[PDB]
Amino acid sequence: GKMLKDAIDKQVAGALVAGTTTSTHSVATDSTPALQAAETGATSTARDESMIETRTIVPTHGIHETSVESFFGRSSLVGMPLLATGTSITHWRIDFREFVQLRAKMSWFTYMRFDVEFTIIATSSTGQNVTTEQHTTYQVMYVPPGAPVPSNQDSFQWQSGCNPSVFADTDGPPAQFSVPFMSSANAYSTVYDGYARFMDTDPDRYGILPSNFLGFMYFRTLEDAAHQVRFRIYAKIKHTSCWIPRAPRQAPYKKRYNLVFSGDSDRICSNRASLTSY
Amino acid sequence: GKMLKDAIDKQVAGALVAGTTTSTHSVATDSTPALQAAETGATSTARDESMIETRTIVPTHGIHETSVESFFGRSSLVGMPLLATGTSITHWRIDFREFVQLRAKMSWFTYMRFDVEFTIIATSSTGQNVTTEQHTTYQVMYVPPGAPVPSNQDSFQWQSGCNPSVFADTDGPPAQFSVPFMSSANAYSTVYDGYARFMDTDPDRYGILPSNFLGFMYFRTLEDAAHQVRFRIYAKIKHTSCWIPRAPRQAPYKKRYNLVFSGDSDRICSNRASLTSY
Amino acid sequence: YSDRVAQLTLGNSTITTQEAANICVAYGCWPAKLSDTDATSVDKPTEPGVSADRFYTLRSKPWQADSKGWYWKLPDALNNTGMFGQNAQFHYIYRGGWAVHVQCNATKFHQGTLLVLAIPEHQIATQEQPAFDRTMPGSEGGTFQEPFWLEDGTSLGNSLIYPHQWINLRTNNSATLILPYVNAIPMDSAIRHSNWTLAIIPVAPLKYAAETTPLVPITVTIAPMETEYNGLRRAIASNQ
Amino acid sequence: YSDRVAQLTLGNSTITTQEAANICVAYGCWPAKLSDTDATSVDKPTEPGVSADRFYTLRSKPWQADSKGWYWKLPDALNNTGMFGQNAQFHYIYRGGWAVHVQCNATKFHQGTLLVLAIPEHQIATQEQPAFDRTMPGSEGGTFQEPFWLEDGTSLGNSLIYPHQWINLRTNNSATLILPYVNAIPMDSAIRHSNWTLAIIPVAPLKYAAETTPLVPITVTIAPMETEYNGLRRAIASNQ
Amino acid sequence: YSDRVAQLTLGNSTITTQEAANICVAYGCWPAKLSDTDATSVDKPTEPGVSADRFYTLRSKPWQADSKGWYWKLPDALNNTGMFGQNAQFHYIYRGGWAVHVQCNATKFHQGTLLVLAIPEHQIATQEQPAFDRTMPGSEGGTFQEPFWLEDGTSLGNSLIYPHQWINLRTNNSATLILPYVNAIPMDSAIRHSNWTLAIIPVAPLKYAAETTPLVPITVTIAPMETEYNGLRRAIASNQ
Amino acid sequence: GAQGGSTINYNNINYYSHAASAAQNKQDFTQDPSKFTQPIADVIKETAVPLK
Amino acid sequence: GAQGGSTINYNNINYYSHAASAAQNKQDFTQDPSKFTQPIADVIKETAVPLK
Amino acid sequence: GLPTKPGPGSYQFMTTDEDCSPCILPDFQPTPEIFIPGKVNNLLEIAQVESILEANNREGVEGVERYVIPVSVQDALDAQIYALRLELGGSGPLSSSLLGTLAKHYTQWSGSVEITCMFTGTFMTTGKVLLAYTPPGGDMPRNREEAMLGTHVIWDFGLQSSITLVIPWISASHFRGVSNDDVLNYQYYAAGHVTIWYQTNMVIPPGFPNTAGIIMMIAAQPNFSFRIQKDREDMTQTAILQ
Amino acid sequence: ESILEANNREGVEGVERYVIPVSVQDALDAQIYALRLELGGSGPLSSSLLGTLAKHYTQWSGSVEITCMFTGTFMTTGKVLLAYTPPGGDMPRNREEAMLGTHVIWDFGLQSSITLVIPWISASHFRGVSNDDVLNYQYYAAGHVTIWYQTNMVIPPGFPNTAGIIMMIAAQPNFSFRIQKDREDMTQTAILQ
Ligand SMILES: CCCCCCCCCCCCCC(=O)O
Ligand SMILES: CCCCCCCCCCCCCC(=O)O
Ligand SMILES: CCCCCCCCCCCCCC(=O)O
Ligand SMILES: CCCCCCCCCCCCCC(=O)O
Repeated sequence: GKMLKDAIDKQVAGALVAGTTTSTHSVATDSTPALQAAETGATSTARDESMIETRTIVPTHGIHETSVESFFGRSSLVGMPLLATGTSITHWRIDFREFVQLRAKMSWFTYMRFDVEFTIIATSSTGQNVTTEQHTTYQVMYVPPGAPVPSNQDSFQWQSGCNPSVFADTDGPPAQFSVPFMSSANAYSTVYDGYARFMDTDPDRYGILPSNFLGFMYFRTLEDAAHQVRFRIYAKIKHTSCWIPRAPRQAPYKKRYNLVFSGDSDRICSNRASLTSY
Repeated sequence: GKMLKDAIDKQVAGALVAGTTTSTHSVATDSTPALQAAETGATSTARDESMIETRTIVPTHGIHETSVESFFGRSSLVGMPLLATGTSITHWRIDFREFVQLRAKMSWFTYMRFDVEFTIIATSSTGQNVTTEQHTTYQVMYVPPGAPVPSNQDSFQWQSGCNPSVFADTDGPPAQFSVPFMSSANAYSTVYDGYARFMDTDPDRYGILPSNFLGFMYFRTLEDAAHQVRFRIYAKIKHTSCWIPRAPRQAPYKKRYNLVFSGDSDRICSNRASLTSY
Repeated sequence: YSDRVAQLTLGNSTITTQEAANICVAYGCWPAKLSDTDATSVDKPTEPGVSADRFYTLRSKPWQADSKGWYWKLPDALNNTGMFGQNAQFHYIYRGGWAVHVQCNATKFHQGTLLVLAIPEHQIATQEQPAFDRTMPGSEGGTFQEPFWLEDGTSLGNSLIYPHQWINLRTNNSATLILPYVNAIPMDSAIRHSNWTLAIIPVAPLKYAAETTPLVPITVTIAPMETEYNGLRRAIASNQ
Repeated sequence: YSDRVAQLTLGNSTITTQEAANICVAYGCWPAKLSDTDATSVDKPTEPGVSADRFYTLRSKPWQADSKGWYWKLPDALNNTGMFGQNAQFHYIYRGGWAVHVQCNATKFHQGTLLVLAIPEHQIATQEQPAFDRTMPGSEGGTFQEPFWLEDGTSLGNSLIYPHQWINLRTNNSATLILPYVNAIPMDSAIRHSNWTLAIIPVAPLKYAAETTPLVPITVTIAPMETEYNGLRRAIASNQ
Repeated sequence: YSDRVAQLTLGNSTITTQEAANICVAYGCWPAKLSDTDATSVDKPTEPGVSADRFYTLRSKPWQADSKGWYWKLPDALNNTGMFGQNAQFHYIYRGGWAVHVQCNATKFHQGTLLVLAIPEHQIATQEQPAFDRTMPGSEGGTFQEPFWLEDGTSLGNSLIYPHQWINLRTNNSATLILPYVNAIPMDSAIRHSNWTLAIIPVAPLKYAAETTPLVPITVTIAPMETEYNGLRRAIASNQ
Repeated sequence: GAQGGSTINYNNINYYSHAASAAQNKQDFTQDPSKFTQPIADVIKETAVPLK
Repeated sequence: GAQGGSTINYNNINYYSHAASAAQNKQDFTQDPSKFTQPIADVIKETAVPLK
Repeated sequence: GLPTKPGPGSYQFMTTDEDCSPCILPDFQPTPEIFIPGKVNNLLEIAQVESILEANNREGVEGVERYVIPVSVQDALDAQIYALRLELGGSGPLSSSLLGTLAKHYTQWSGSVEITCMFTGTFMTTGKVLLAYTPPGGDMPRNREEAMLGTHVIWDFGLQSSITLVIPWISASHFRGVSNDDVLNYQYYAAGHVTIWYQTNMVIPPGFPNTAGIIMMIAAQPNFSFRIQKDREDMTQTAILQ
Repeated sequence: ESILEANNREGVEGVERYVIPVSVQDALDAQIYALRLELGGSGPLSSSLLGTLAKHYTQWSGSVEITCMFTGTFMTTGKVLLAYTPPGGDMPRNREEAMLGTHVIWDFGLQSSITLVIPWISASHFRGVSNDDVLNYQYYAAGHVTIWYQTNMVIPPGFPNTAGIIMMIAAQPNFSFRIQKDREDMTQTAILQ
């Protein structure tokens, strides 16, 4: 049926890399492809065929593993809240900045528009952190800014009449759910050269764009936990638009909410004793 | 729909064995099918019908169980890493050379192009190796050459932002996944008459083709293991192209990364006391 | 026929250079006004025209032997200047592009190379989160302290991904960049957010054919382009 | 009409034999040049033509009563010989086929049989991993120590799967094999990898109609065929 | 539009110059292969292609105050270099043209003029018949002792009849000459006969705007062109 | 796609209502490298001299 | 195939995007035994004498 | 959700499953397939290639010599040269050949087999040989008179060095068992006997070698097939390879 | 194009690591620079845009180009030889050996910059990015880039006798990457707070 045709999108990865045309020797004063001028800011236009004698090469290699979708389109850890047994409650602030691998991958772009698939793995363990048996339901509640936060395991906030929740078992399959692009802005921002507030220039609000922050995930067990639970929160970025590539992060990350780095030794690649030998 | 027709391939195993035509007696000097010359390197051309008087036989037997696909197209053990409780981490180097049955089956060919279905069975046991109960998630991370290896159970490498991982339960169904033909070469090589490196002829790099080596699988439990875990790694070879058949391995295998054999008693079949009796 | 000679006329103002390289147009995107499909603010914008879309010259900088570099936030650097500055002060939100012209002449007896970066959303840090005098330095601009790290934990070497030109003294005395508006929203406040940073970083140091080092200034000239303003209220000068 | 008489003309060189069996063409594949669809290296290959595509004769070997066999790696055996050798030394990568001709005459008063194997990717081992003097023995070739196991833990009996002929002294005095290029990649280094091994193994020992055993040499003659070379640099002779 | 900027691409090698004069093509004759009507040798030639038809750079020479000049025989100078050298060693006879590029840069603060002669059949003498170290000096080349007489009892002034360019330091830093094969026979031996001599003779001496004389090298770069070789045998390096 | 070479051909079938539920997009989209490599007002053809 | 004799007839249905995900191929492919059994320049018909 | 009923066999792993499974690298684009000579689509292309029988399996013969059956000048008439039980399984001489090693991977076989023999004596050495195939039911034929009653070829040594005895598929059933499994009485599948006899004698000129050789070779005919993969008996290991 | 951290000599810090020294020579045919062609490891190519992308991938194919910009005074002249040597041996020892490879010859002048195109010259369709020792990924050795004085750097009296080359690198349109992998040098010992 055509109605089911609406739920199917045929999508194709068949873009190839550029090929090579055979070329011959050139002795002239007409064509000088090797002479360049980096001052313009343009990258060199010279190609293989104009610099040496080439054979013909039919293109066969795809480019799809470096499409922005493929590069971001896998799951990565973004949150690891620990539910202790004293209160049986925990939360994770929602952003991709606690764990460095996804953050550094995002640092190649300025603005990014995407959806998210979240995946939550819960693991129970003892005080000495050895795996242990515990079968219990847990509740993950999305708490958006301005909604009252639960303060206990039995708080009546966990009613969840308006906050969306997911209920799953600690020893069941992983909870998984998708999320549309939720920013009030038309993209997310990986970096922000401004202040979070008018009438304020506190350093702690520099580089803080609050339209990236959609709130909190809160976690309880539905009864009081017998053992601590660790939730691992994975995000896969999908349906991805990217704008304005950047110099990628090179210094290690130090803080969650700013770009501070050490910068004690100004170098990235390793040293050698002489430029004319390895 | 035609779009779903793209995801279906009708494929048929109906090739038959050769039949037999009836023949009669031949008394001539014209046709001598039994006279051969093995010196040319050609196999004998003489057939049944030209050597004896045959009846007619309609072909009925298939050949599909000896198609290269069917011969390789089943799962075999290729790796058995043991996760101890001291570090809760282990790894398996990815190649089909630890276990002899698959390796000997591959030794019939020189070059082989295939995909792989991997299947992982995890089993928990005590120190005395008796089966025991342990419910825990584990993580298998593909670590390709040049990616930093995890050194502990809690290493931040297990973030897995760019390495693909599979998470499954020790007492759940077996993890299973497919893999395309990944060699930088246009086929894999079962045997290599060369050196792994320029400017080096060390015996330990003879017969080593590093384009067969796609890296490592690393294994942790998501908490610290209470009992040791044994992962059994099965590979099924599929979508298989094979070139250049070989004399198959006859001496037992001795080492993982070379063809060394004992060769103390030069024979394969068993002996008898006389060639004219059994 | 000659991309070494250029003339830039905006408003009542005209720049010339006899040693340009070319003109960099960032992301191949000439500045353009906001379309009705992307716009959200319902009030009718003020478009000041030539009163603001004109070249403004900042104070010059001496290129010294030890210079690490200089930077300016936009619109920050022009927020107190002319009718651009006044339109930016009197409106809540602003949008527009830039025409940037960096001047530095020296002799055929000099050597040295400047890198001229226009960096969008150039959030900066060092070993510490920066204060307001560095995030929004005004018309006088700021100076780099970690030019190798591009003040942001990235690397100067990879900043050629950003729109740029060089001033290599053997070749040219000026760099020109045309910048489109870049943001994740249609308009944004001029006092709270800097959409672009103009960064001028010495890569090859300045050397003279004698040991006596005369004064070689760097001079920045910036024209706003295709500007709109919405949200008229009293004039507010800074985010403090 | 007669596949016992052959003539092979390559370059300035011509072989004849009045007792051939036939000609073995391995896998029914005549050597052929690399097509644009399978090629990866972008530089234009050098094709030396007749300067290299010609028969080269190696030094002869005596067939002794105790002989276990002989072997040569290709291109290894010809890497220091003629313009083939020079083109292989001066390029990073090489591709091509072979025309192999093994000569051994004896009398109608002799008996004995040689097996003549062309073995692709013939990686060798014994009770130990072999040294360079055995993996790449050069023009003089190596000798078998485990002829029953084909130096590789397989069996000589099953090596008829490889392209082969016999020299059975009652029948023929020569074997001819045409070998296509075989590899898992389009081109490969001549000094680092041997695509084929020519193996000559006595199966029926050499017997004479007297007890006085005159000298019966074996002689190998090899012509490269349809050669290409890419990656021109200085000449490099061996992988050591 | 500009005969001051040139690029020469042969094989895997490319030369550029931003101060050329033009390109001299000797006798208006681009190098060309030997036609069946003029050829005598019946064997099929080897044509090595890009393996030999490429630029080779000789060692540089210092231009000193007293320099009388330098010279190289061709093919002599390249007979031990690369795959050209190997093809010339392994064949009895050879034919081909040349692409010659002489480099010498100095300053706008220098003066001096080089004459760059390609002299066909340049047989040399002085008060004595010359020895082998002067008739065939190899890659290092020889030096003039009678530059006024062009080493041959003629005159330097009249050698403009030969194909030539100047390097006048106020004008250009490089000379390019394309040379056809010249001989009285179709092919000839590379080790016994030199068809061309590249001669670089200072006419106006080298003067600097100070008395301190920095190093000003001359550098020769030569590409064989349209080469053929016949008469394949062992490699023979020199006529000694 | 039961295989052309480097052509992955996929029918993304979303079972849920919201487009955000769909799996990741496998299309190759247009590449305009020249907005980053040739970001200049006057085109400079490869065979020309860049300056002047 | 609800059965012809020795004809297995299969509709391989791949549910995933990558062709590598598909199950194993059940086609019988062409057999050219003679590239290995008759690898000789001159064909020798069965009824002829091989040598000469 | 669609109502379902998972049944028996849920979550099992069968090694011969034919199921699609998620790809861990769904965006990967492999290197093209290039032309390589000698592509094999079916292992019966290998089984039709002749290989040498390890035929001289007498106790004490080692190495290459196990491949040459002795043939001598006889001093008595109608003598026996060779005897061989026709078996693709077990451990006798056929078991180590190309066909025999493939049969090690399979449980059942059908079709005709051919044996090609090459004489290696001097040019001047003459002889005639009887090659016999005896269908099953009894023992190995005891004399040439009994062996000749079966399928047989008679070989004249000459310019054409080699002969073929085609062992035709003669069988009560469409298939036989490869193995000779005793507990299962797979001797039920006994496939007969191959014997070689002097038809006249080997004759030599004075002072020539009085002993020469036959190199036996075996291969499958085009009517041959195998069923039921099974593990190879003699490809074992006591430890993981390191 | 991005700038190579090419002047990686021990003791050079900061922006100066981006300028290779070029001087007036007192001897002929001297070497300016040497560089092992490698997208992996930790040498100068590893910190560039192409090198940092290669940190996320396991395999690479295609041609690479290196653009060099001279920074001496207008009056400073020179000619330079830029060589690419395919693998099999060591780094070329002298300009005579290096010239036997792919090479361009650069004349300092009005057009400030030159391109040496390093063409994809390779036995296989793809190479390994990394130099993983246990796995012998040195199998994928991709050759050498060296820079030589073709004539000399020449200056008027009393000018700076030292100038610089800024090396720049980028991929050609025939280039690609396979197999995502984790970046080696982007680590953390703790969750960020
Ligand atoms: C739990 C359902 C609603 C949660 C919304 C999650 C959306 C996350 C998008 C994060 C984008 C900004 C990333 C960052 O600031 O580093
Ligand atoms: C875990 C996902 C990526 C792993 C890639 C596995 C591919 C294995 C192919 C092995 C082919 C070579 C076999 C061998 O060397 O013996
Ligand atoms: C429950 C309804 C069944 C519909 C699913 C049919 C299979 C999914 C289509 C996959 C399309 C791409 C597969 C491929 O050709 O690689
Ligand atoms: C969920 C969509 C259902 C489609 C599956 C229909 C059954 C699979 C087809 C099997 C085709 C070969 C079976 C046979 O005839 O032997």
